[PDB]
Amino acid sequence: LLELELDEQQRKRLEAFLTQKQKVGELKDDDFEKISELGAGVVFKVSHKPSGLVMARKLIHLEIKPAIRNQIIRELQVLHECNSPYIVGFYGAFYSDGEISICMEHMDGGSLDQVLKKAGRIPEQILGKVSIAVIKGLTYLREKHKIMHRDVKPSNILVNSRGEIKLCDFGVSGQLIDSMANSFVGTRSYMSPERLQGTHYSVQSDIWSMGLSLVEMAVGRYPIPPPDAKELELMFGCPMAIFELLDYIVNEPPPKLPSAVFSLEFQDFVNKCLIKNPAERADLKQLMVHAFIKRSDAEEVDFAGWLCSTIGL
Amino acid sequence: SIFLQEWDIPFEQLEIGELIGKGRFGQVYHGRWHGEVAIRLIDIERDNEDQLKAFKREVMAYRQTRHENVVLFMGACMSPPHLAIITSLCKGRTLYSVVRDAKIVLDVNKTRQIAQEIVKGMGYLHAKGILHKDLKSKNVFYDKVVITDFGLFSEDKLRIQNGWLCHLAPEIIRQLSPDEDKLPFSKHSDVFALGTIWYELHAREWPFKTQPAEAIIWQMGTGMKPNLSQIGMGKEISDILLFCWAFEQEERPTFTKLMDMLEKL
Ligand SMILES: Nc1ncnc2c1ncn2[C@@H]1O[C@H](COP(=O)(O)OP(=O)(O)OP(=O)(O)O)[C@@H](O)[C@H]1O
Ligand SMILES: Nc1ncnc2c1ncn2[C@@H]1O[C@H](COP(=O)(O)OP(=O)(O)OP(=O)(O)O)[C@@H](O)[C@H]1O
Ligand SMILES: [Cl-]
Ligand SMILES: [Mg+2]
Ligand SMILES: [Mg+2]
Repeated sequence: LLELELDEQQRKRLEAFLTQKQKVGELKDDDFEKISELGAGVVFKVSHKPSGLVMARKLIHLEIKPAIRNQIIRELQVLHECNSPYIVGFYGAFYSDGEISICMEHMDGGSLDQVLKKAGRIPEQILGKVSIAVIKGLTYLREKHKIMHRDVKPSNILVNSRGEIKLCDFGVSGQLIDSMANSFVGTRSYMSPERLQGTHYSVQSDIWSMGLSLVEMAVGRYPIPPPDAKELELMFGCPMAIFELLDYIVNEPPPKLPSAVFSLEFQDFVNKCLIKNPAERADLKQLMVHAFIKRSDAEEVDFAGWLCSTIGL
Repeated sequence: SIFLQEWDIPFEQLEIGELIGKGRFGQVYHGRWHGEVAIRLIDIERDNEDQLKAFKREVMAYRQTRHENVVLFMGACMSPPHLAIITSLCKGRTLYSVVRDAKIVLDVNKTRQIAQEIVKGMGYLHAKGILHKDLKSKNVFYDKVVITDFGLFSEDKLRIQNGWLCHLAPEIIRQLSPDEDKLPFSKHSDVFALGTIWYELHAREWPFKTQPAEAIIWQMGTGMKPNLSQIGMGKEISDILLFCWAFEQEERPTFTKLMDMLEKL
């Protein structure tokens, strides 16, 4: 019926999300008016005419028979009770002659993936807030829904102008992932070393992801393979085979934050996430109370401030 | 630049029917080359006017092939814009679908028989010196047993589909992100792919039934062939399974030696 521990101001924001959600009944494809494209891997910044609103919408080709969609939407409905300051609240789900359309909150700031491109490298002071939000987010899921993200990427950490940080693209629909298996791989991985080998992916799997992603955030480059000698030498300011990348992840030592440039506290943080052994790796507790996390939580940061001072808006 | 007249089979009127082709390469329609055939429309990609050996020498060679275990190659035709390949419509069920059909008996001998055919066909294509490359389970039909869709390799950051990944031998599974053809496709590439179909026959599901893409890639990459003995299992079978999957493409059996083993029980 509610939740435990909520910020006074966030309690305001989240409350509005609900009142504005009761305004929308069904989900007519016509009610939505396509506006601008966003991303793909597809999302559009459309607008709902009836509720006179602008919500973010994702949808991907799926020629699944009517028999299937009904169950997918059923599991997908679970998303409703999944409301948190650290989660991109959604609205509903529907078909479209041959595709599923997920409707959710619009984070105008885009995923940290985009932001990391229009900033080159991300300040540690900020990654702290990010780390916190992420940890609380993942914590919220597991505790309140037994659900784990399963897919943690910088491209899935949405951040709006409110200086808010929320997660998205987290696997909640079981039956959907069946048809949603057999898909894009790419050249940058986030599979925890244990997974590549077979071990069940605990919530600690997402931790490795977070850890890995964090590193990419600071150095402004996908950590693996680690920079050469003249590469990293010229980075401070202000071409492989898929199997080889993976094999490296499994046998070679993980990425490390360049010393000197970052606090030793923070280094230890990412280090505690990138422990290649699941059991030996930090749990969502150790991290929540880690020297680094403790600091950044009190560290006064004009997030949204500098935020709109890099990507504008 | 090829026309239907250059083909054995007499053609005058070819009429398309209702689409039935999802697939990667082009769409497949239940058409009528006078008779009842299956038409695949692989609309040509722009430019690339330097692919003679690719078809001026390849596809035309699919003429003069004719086996009881291979789909009939009715013929194709490359226009300036589009491309279309005709082929005998198989009036049966794909091996994929039947090997998973709501409970069908299929013994171990009924299994051996299935494998007998697949290798007879692949052997034929071997002698003709033509690589199948993509020998999936979903590319075998049951009228008897018929192979199909051989030699079909003529899109931004690598899109890996279904169980296709678990048919690629080690040599191949080390693949670039861009790069989809011109991999280490050997004649062993094919014998390997067969192995996985065999596992499929006995396990009624294909290997790594649950692992992600990256997992298969790394696992099959390090040559981590899945279990063999699982109640019920059976020796003999277990053995041949490894041979087909041998990590060194040299250590793998040739279709003609594999057909021999296949007949020993
Ligand atoms: N609700 C949303 N609000 C704002 N931007 C979004 C939203 N959802 C997605 N995006 C944008 O879309 C991009 C990612 O799109 P998409 O989810 O299709 O692929 P991905 O997340 O990179 O890959 P995957 O879907 O496999 O995780 C991100 O850069 C993000 O900025
Ligand atoms: N020669 C054929 N005879 C009968 N049916 C065919 C033939 N070729 C294709 N089909 C039908 O087309 C459908 C899929 O087309 P296609 O062969 O392009 O892909 P596929 O066999 O499913 O393999 P993949 O989808 O992995 O490419 C199958 O359901 C099959 O029944
Ligand atoms: Cl522990
Ligand atoms: Mg996303
Ligand atoms: Mg096919």
